[PDB]
Amino acid sequence: FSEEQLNRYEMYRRSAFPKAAIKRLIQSITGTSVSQNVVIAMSGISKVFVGEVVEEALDVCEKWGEMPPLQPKHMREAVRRLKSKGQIP
Amino acid sequence: LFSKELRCMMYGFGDDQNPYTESVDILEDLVIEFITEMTHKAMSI
Repeated sequence: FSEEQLNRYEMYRRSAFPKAAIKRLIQSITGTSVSQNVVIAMSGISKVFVGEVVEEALDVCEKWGEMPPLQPKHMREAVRRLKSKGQIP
Repeated sequence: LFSKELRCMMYGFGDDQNPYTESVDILEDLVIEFITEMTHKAMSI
């Protein structure tokens, strides 16, 4: 395999949102504080969301005859399709 | 809030090794909109 496949996987494997921001974002909405578990669970679900948007945009960019990096027009178009398929809120 | 983690995350999912900044931020806003929605919906259930 290539250095890139390897490095693309590493990134995938450990990419993750900082707990601090996830927690301040959530608590600043419930007023009450929140648990360790809630923050980790919320991070796992958000990573999957991110995953579905990038994977869907990559598809749009591929079908519009373009090449990565993903452009803004790809993200928003992807978001519209995901909503139609009703797979993202 | 989370631009670097989001950049490695987008790369780990198939985007160019070095994504565009305007894209990283749109994504951020969407993640934020997303967490806010789950939260509010979890508060109910």
